[PDB]
Amino acid sequence: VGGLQPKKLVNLENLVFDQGNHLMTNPRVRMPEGTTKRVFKGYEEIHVPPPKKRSDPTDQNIPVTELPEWARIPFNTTKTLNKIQSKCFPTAFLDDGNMLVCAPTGSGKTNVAMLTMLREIGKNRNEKGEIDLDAFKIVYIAPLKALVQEQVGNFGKRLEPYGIKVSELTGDRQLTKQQISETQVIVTTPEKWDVITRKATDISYTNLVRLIIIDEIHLLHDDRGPVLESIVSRTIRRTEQTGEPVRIIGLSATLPNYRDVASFLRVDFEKGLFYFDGSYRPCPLRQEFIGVTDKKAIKQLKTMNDITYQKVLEHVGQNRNQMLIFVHSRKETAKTAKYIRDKALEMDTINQILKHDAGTREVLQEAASSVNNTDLKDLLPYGFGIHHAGMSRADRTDVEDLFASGHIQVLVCTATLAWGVNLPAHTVIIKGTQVYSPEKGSWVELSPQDVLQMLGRAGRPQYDTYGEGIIITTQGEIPYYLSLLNQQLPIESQLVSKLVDSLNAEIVLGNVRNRDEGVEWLGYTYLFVRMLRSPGLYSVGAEYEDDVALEQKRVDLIHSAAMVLKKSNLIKYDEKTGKMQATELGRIASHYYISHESMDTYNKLIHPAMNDVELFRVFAQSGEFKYIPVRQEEKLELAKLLARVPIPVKESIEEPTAKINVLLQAYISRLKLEGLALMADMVYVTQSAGRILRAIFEICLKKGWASVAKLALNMCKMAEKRMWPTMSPLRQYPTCPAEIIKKAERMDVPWSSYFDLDPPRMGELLGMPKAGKTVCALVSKFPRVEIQGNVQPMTRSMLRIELTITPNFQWDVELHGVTESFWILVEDCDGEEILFHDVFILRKDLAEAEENEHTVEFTVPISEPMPPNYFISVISDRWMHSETRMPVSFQKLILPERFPPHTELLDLQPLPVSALKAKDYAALYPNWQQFNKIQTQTFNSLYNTDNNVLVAAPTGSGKTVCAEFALLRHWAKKDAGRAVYIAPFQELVDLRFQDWQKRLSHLRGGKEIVKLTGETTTDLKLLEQGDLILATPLQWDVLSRQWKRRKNVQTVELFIADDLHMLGGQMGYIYEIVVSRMHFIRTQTELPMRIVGLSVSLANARDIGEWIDAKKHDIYNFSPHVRPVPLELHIQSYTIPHFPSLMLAMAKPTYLAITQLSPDQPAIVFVPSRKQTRATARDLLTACLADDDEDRFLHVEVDQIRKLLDHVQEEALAEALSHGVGYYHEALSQSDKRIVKHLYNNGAIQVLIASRDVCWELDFTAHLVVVMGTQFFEGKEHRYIDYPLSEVLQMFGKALQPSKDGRSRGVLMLPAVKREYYKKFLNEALPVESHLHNFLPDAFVTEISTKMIESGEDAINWATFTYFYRRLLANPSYYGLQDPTHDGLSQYLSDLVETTLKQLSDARIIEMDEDEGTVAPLNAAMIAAYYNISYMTMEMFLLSLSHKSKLRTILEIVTAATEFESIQTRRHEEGILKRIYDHVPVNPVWDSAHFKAFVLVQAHFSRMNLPIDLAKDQEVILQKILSLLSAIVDILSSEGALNAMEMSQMVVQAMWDRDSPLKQIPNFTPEVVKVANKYGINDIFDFMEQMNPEENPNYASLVKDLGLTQAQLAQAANFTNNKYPDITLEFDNIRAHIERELEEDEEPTVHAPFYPGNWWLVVGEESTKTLLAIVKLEFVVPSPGKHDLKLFLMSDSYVGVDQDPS
Amino acid sequence: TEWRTRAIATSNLRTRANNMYVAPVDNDITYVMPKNILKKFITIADLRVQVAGFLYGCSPADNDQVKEIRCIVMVPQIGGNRSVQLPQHLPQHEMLKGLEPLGLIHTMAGNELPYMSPADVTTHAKLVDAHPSWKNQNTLTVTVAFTPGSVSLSAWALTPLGYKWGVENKDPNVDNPQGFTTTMGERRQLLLSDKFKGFFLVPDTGKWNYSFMGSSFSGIEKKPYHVKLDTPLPFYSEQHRPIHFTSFNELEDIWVDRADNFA
Repeated sequence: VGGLQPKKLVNLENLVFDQGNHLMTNPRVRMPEGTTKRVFKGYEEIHVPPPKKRSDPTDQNIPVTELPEWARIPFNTTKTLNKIQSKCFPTAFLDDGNMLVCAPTGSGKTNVAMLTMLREIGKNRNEKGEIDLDAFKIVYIAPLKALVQEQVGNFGKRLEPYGIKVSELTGDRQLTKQQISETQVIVTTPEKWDVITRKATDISYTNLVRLIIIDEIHLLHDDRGPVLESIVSRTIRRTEQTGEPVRIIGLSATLPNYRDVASFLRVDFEKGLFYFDGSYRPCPLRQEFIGVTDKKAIKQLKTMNDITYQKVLEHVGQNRNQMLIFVHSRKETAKTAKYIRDKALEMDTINQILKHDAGTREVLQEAASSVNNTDLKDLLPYGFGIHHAGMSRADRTDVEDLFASGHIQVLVCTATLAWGVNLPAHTVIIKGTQVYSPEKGSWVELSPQDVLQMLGRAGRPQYDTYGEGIIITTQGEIPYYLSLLNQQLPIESQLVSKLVDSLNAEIVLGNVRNRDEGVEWLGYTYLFVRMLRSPGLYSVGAEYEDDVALEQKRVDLIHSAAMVLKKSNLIKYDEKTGKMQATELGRIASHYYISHESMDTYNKLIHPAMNDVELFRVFAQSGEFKYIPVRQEEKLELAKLLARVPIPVKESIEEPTAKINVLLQAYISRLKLEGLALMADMVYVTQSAGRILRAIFEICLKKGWASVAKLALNMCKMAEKRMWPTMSPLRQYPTCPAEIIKKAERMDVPWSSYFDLDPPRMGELLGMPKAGKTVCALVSKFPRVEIQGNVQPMTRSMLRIELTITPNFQWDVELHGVTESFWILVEDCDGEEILFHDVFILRKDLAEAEENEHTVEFTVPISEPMPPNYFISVISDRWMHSETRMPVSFQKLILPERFPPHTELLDLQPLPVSALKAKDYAALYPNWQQFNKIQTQTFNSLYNTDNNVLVAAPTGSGKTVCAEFALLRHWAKKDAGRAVYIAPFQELVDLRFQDWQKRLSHLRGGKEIVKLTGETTTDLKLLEQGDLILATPLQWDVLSRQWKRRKNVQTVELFIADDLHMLGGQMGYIYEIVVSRMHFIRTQTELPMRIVGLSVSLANARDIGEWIDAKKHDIYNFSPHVRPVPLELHIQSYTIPHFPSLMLAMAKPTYLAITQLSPDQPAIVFVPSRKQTRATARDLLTACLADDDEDRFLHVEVDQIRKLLDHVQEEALAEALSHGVGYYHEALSQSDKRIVKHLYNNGAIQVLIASRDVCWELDFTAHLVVVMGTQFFEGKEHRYIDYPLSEVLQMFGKALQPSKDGRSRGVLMLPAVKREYYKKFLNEALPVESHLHNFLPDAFVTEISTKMIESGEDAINWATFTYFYRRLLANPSYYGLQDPTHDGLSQYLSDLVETTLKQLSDARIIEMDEDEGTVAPLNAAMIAAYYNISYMTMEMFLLSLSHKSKLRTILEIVTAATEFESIQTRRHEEGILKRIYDHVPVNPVWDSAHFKAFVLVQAHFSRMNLPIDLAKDQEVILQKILSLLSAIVDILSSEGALNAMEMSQMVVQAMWDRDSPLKQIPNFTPEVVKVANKYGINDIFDFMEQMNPEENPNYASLVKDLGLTQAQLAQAANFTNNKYPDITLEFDNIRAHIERELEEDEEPTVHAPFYPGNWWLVVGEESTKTLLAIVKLEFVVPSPGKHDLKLFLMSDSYVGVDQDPS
Repeated sequence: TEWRTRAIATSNLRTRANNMYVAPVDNDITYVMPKNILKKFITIADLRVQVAGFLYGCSPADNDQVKEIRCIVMVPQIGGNRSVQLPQHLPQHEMLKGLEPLGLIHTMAGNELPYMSPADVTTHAKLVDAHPSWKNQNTLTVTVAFTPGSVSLSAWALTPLGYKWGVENKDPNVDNPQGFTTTMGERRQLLLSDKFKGFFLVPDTGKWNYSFMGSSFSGIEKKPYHVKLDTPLPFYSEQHRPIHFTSFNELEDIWVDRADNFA
C-alpha cells in the first residue's frame, strides 16, 4: 500500500471538534413509550418511565465452583457470578482475545476484568512453580484517582493469597520506577501511564505487560480521549506487528458507536464484544429532565433553587426517601442546603416534623453536630447533609454513615462523593449543569462521565424497585442529556485536538521515523475508524472516495502535523523524503506533556541573562493559560495582590499575563483569593506549573545556561513542594508540625546551622525544648552530600576530573524511597555557562553501606588563558535547599607542555616492493607493487639503521608490516640473532602468531617462531629452541625478571612492541615495566639492540621516543586522519538516564544506520555486554520484523546454511543466524566462532554484533562499524564506566572495508554529555599517561625478588627508565607533582617510594629502616613474584587464617581473592545465584564477585548445570589453580595446612570433599557409581580388578549390563589403565628418590575433560595441634624427644588415592 | 512602590554593560580590569543606590608599572543614594594570597562629577587610614557612573592633601563639606581587557546587600566576616530580601476541586 507523496495540505485547526466534550453527533433522540412532558411557569419537565427486566430470558448465573481451584479464591463474598459476567466468562477466562463490554454503572463490571487478570495468572501459574511474580505485568487504567485507589484496595486484598502486590502509579517514587518494578497488576490513570511510557525509563518492565484494562473507555469523547487513543494505538501497533501478545480489555458505558470502539480495540465481534442495555441495570431508573425556561442568569438560579426545594417536598414529604443532590462547587453545597432549609421555613414543619418522629432528631443530629469540627453544620440537625473534598475524613465518614443509617434525608455534595464511596441515595438530583473550566477559561457545560456516574448512583438496588434520577439544566441542553441517559450520545474521537502533540510523542519513542510510519500509527487510532464509517461526519473532504484505505488522507494529516512540528523545531522533518527525526526540544515537550506552541515560546524567549521576574513572565506566557481572561470583576483584587507578591510583575498591568504570574506567586506565598473563578484559575496554574517549570529547566539544561537553569530548578521545587527557596526546608517533611515551622521562619538562622549537632544544643537554637528531639531527626534525614574533587590536566586543552561524593545523612524510605536523584553541575568562573552536567542517582543500598564513597569521572574543556576557577555543584532533584557547591581553583593547576605538530606525511614515490633489493622477499605481498605509504616514509630508517624506531599510525592503516621490515632486514644478515615480539593481550599475540606462523613458515633464515604460553618450565628453553618468540607483557615479566643469568635473553637485537599505547591501559603497567627494563638491559651488555614500537597516533611521541632512545629523525607520529581508508564518522547523542532503556532505544537507529550507510556492505555492531549481544541481535531482528523484511540481512536461502543446524552449540546464535545476523562474544565456543567467521566472510550474513570484550580478538572487518553505547557496567565500584579511548579506536579499526566512495563509515552512539569528549580525541591524537604510581607495590614486590631492588635507591634509577618518570616532568599535576623543579621532583619520588614500600611494611613484608630502609625479597613476596599474585590478595591470604586451618574457610579465602573482583557482574543474575546457594552447603556480599566466586566454585563441586553466561565459572577455574598452588606454598610455614592441596585436588577433577572417586572416570553418572557400590567396585583399583577379562568373576557374569554404559565403555576403562598413573616413589637415626614408572616403553600430563588447560611437595608427622615438614630431604633437626612417622606422595591434582603410610 | 519598579529596571542593566565609556586622561602607573567581573558587577548593582566592592590585584612579571585587578570582593554593605556604608574589616581568603589591596569600586546613581567627590574622598581616605594594609601599595577609587544606555568609568587616586582632609572630615556629610576641594584627587589611566578573566569573592553567608536587612547589618559590620569563592547574587535577589518572601497567613487550603491526574 506504500504511497509516499501527499497532494493537499490541511489545517488541523479547521478540522478540530469544537464543542468537543459536549459534542452531540446524533440528530435523533429515540424515547421510551411512557415518556411524558409537563409545563410549569419557568421550567419544563420530561418524565421517562423505567424499563423492566425481572424476567431474564434464557439465562441465569454461573456457579463460582465452575472455576478451577486456583481461581475460586477472590470470589469469596459471592456464591455465584452474574449473568453480566456469565456471557463474558467463556471469553474472559478461556480466550486471549481483546474485549469490550458495555454495561450500566454498578453492574459488577470489575468482576469481568478480574477474569482477564486471573487468566493471565493462569498463563503464569503451574501445578508446581505457581505464583510466578516476575514474568508478567498487568495494567489497569482508571479515569480518576479515587477509582484507582479503591481498585488498588480491593485488588490488593482480594489478590493477597496470590502474593501479588497492587499499587497506584503516582508521584516521584514511581517516577523513580521502584514500585512499577516491584508491584504487579499496576493501577494508574491514562495520563500517568502515557507519560511513563513516553519517558521510556522503565521500558524493561513495560515489555512484561501481558494485559491492560481500560475502565470508562467512553472517556474517549472527553478531551482526555486522545490520551487513551495514544495508548491503545501504540500498544496494538506493535502487538500485531512484532508479534508480542498484549491483551486489551474495555470497560465502557452503554453508548452508541460501541462497534467502532470494538474495531478500535481489534476485538472479535462474535466473541469479544458484548452490549448490555439499561434493562441490565441493577435497579430500573425513572428519569426527570427539568429545563428552566427563564432567560436571565439570576432568575434561572432562583428558579433552580425553588425547583430543588419543591422536589425536596415531593421526595421526602410525599414519599419518604433519602435524597442525594449534586452541585458543582464546594462553597455551593452549603448555600444550596441552607437555601432548602431556610426557604422551607414557611412554617412548613413538614418533612422537618415528619423526620422528627424517632428519638434521632432528639439525639444523633444533635450528637453528631457537636462532635465534628466542620462549621456550617447548622443545618445538620435539620436532617440535612453536606459532603465535599474540603470535609475532614472524620466528618465526611460520619455523614456517610448517618446517611447510610437513614438519619440524613437530604445530602448535598460535590462530584467527590460521586467518584469516591458508594451511597445510592435512591433519588438523585443534579442542580444545574454548568461548571467552570480554568483550562478553557469559561463556563462550559458539565462532563458526561460526571453525569453518568452521578445518576448512575441511582436508587437502592436491594431496597428499592424505583430509581429516580432528576437532572436540572437549561431548556437548550435537554436534548444532550436525553441522548446521554438513553444511550443516544455517540462516543467520538477528540484526537484532532492533540494530534500534533501525540504525533510528536510517537516520533520521540522512535515508533515513527517515516511519514509512512506516521500513517501506519494513525491507522491504529479511533479517529481513523470513525473517519472510515463516517467520512462526512468528520468531514474527510469527499476527495478521498478513490482513496481505498484512506491512506492519502492520513498522509495529508500526518504531513501537516509534522509541518507545524517542524516550524516549532520540535522535530527534524524532510518534506519530500518523508523521513523524520525528533529533536531535544521535542523530547522535553513529550516527557512533560506540553503543547508545541508553548515549547516554541520557551525556545525563543529564554536567554542566558534572564533573572527571576523574566522567568516568571515567560512562564505566564505559556499556551496553556491563553484562554484565562482578566475579568473586571476581580481587577481591583489583583491590583492589591500584584503589589505584594515576592517577584515583581509590575512589567505587566491588567493583562492575562500579569494574572497568571500573580496567581502562581499567590499560591506559593499563600495569599487571599475570594473569587470562585480566581481560585479555580489559580489551581489550574498550580497543577500545570509542576511540569511547565521542569520543561524550561531541561531546556536551560540542554542549552547549557547555568544561572537560568538553577533558577528554573528552584522554581520546580517551588511549585512541587509549595514554598519559596528561602522558606524553612521543614515544609518538605509531612510528619512535621506547623508550630516549629512557623517558629523557624521567624529565626534569623541559616539552614547551615541545623546540621551536626545534638538535640539539646539545638533546642535553644530554635527556642523550643519540645522540638529539640524531633527536629534533630528531620535535619539528620535531610539529603546531605559532602564531595571531594581531584583534578588531572589530561591535556593542555581539556581537563579530566575525579569527583568523590559521600553521603552525609541518614536514610528514610518514607521521604527518600529507594533512590534519590541528583544533578552534577560544573560551571565556569563566570558561572554563566555549563561545562558539564549529568544526573547522579543514589540507591539506598550503597548509601546505607559502611563504605559509601561514590566516585564519578568526567572531563571539562579549558582555555589556555585559564580562568581563576570552575564551579562544581551537586544539587538534589526534588529536595529544595539541598545543594553542595565546591570552588575548583586553578591557581595551583599547571598545564602540560604543548604538543609539537605530527610528523607530516610526505608525498614521495610509492616505492615498489622491488626497492628492497630482492625478489624472494617480494613474496611478502605479490599482488601490489608499492607497499603502504606509511612505511614508504619510514623504510629508509626501518631496514637500514639498527637503532631504535617508533611508529605511530592509526589502527588499520596497514600497520604491522612496519615490524616486518625490521625483521626482513634483521633476518637477511649473517648470524640471525633471536628476536621477541610483544603484544598487549593474548588475543593479539596468538592472532598475529596464527598469521606469521603458517603464512611465514619459510625457514630461509628465520625458523620455528614459537608462541609463549606462560609456564616458565617450557618457555625457559623454548626460547632457545626457536629463532623467535611471541609473548605477553605478563609472561615476559615473570620470565626475564632476572636478566643477568639467562641464555638467549641478551642476543635479542630486534625487539618488537606492538600497540605500545596500551601501556596506559589497565594491566598495561606490566607492559611499561618490561619495556622499561629491556632498554636498561642492552645498556649493561653494551651490545647493539633495536626496539621498534608500534602504536596508534599519539598526542606526544617525544617522551616515548626518548623512552626507547630514538632521535627525531627516526620517530614517526602521524595525524589520526592519514588512515588509508577515510573514516566517515557519525556521532549520535542520546539523552536517557537508564542503561537498558538506552540499549533498546539505540536498536532502531542502528537498524536504520545499517540500512542507510551499508545496504549492500557488511557491518559490525559493538555492544557493551556479552549478554547485550544476544539482546541487541534480538532487538535488531524485531526491527527488521517491523519493517516487514526479517530476513533482510540474510542473502542466501536457509537451506544452504541449515546444514549448520545443531552445529551451532548456542541456540540464540542459531535462531539469530537463521535470519541473517549472528553475534560474537567471549563465552562463544571456538566451534561457533568458526561457523560465524565462515558465515560472515562468505556473505551469508550481512550484520554482526560482537561484544566489547572481543574488540581485540575479533579478526573481522566491515564497511560500517557502529558503537552502540560507550559505557559498561563495572560491578567493582557499582558504576557505569566510560569506554577507554583505546577501545573506540580499535573498534573503529574494524571498519576497513571501503565503499564505492572509497571511504569507510562508522557510527558512535553515546550519551549526550559524553559527546565532546569522544569527538575531540577522535579528531586529534590519543594521549596516554602511565598508571604505575597507582600499582607500585605490585611492580616492587616482583622487582624486590630479582635482587635489583634491594637498595631502593635503584628504584629511583629504575623509575628513570620508566615511561612514568619521563611524563612526570612534562605533566606534573596529572600524577600529583606540585613542584616542577628537580629538588621537588626528587622529593616526590622520595615520598612515593617511602610510601609504597611503607605499604609493603604494614602488610607482611620487610620493614626495617636503619642503615637504609633497604629490603631483600621476603618469602611471600618471592612466591608472589613467580606466580604474580596481587599483594592485595596476598595480604588477604595472611590475615584470614586461624589457629586451625578449618579447611572450608579456605575456599572462602580463595573466593576473597582480588583477582576475582574484575569479573563481569550483570545485575539481574542475583536470583539464580542465590538459588545455587540453596543447593550447596555453607557473611558474603551478594553483589560481590567474592560471593559469586564462592557459589560458582560450589557449582563446580557438584558439576551443576549452569547458564551460558556463567562461563565466568570457567574464568575462576583458569587462574585459581596456579593461584592456589601458591596458596599451599604460602601455607608451608607455621602449622596445619596443605588442605588446599586436597582443595586443588577437588577443583581439578570437579569433585566434592570426599565423594566416590568414580566421578573422575568418563561418564559414570552418580547412578552408575551406585551400580559400582552394590558390586565390589569401590575405588578404581578394584574397578580395574573388577573390569579386567579373567577377573571380576568374568564381569561377575555380567556387570557391564548392570552398568548403564555399554558401548564406548572402553573410554572409561582406558582412563583406568592408561591415564591414571601408578606409584613408583619409594620410602635415619634417633637424632642427628627412585623414579615414577609402570608398564614399560612409555613416553601424558593429566586427564582433564573437566578442567580447561608436579612431583615435589611432600609432608610428614603430626602431634596434638600438628605441624609440618615439606632425592630425599636434608631435614636437619634439633629436637627434645624421639619419634618416627609418615611421608606423603605427589598428586598435585587427582581424586582420592592419597597414601599416608608411616 | 519604590523598589518594585527598580527591580524590573535592573533587567536592562546588561545592555548598559555592553556599551561602556572610559574617561581618558591627560597626565604627566596603569590599571587594567577584566570585563567579565565588571559586566557582572554592573548587572548586580541597583539603578538608584550605590553598590561597592573591594579591589585586589597584582603586577604582571613582564610589566611592573601595570597592575591587573584580579578580584572584586563583595562585603556586607548598606547602599546609599550618594554614599555607601562599608564595614571596618577586610576579607580574608586563600584566593587573595599573592594579591594586594587596590581600593574599591562603586556605582553612582546621579551623573558623575569630573572630580573626586567629597564622599569618595572621605571613604577612600578613612579606609586608607583605618587599614594598615591599605596604605603602602597605591590604591584608587573606581566609580561606575550610570548614563541611560551607557556606562562611564573613572579612576581617582587619593592626593596627600585629600587624604589629610578626608580622614579629618570628622563630619559635614554633604555635597560641599567644609574644607573640600576639587583638587583632592587625581585621575588614573584605566584600561579594559578581554585577555584574562578576573574572579569574585562574596561573604560565606552569600548575603552582601543588607539594605532590606539593615537591622542585621549592625551585628556584623564591626566583626570579621568569612569570604568564599563564588558568584555574586543580584541586588534584588531573594536572599537579599527574605522578608518579602515570608509567607502570610491567608487560607492555606483550596476550596476549588480539580484533579491533576498526572500524580
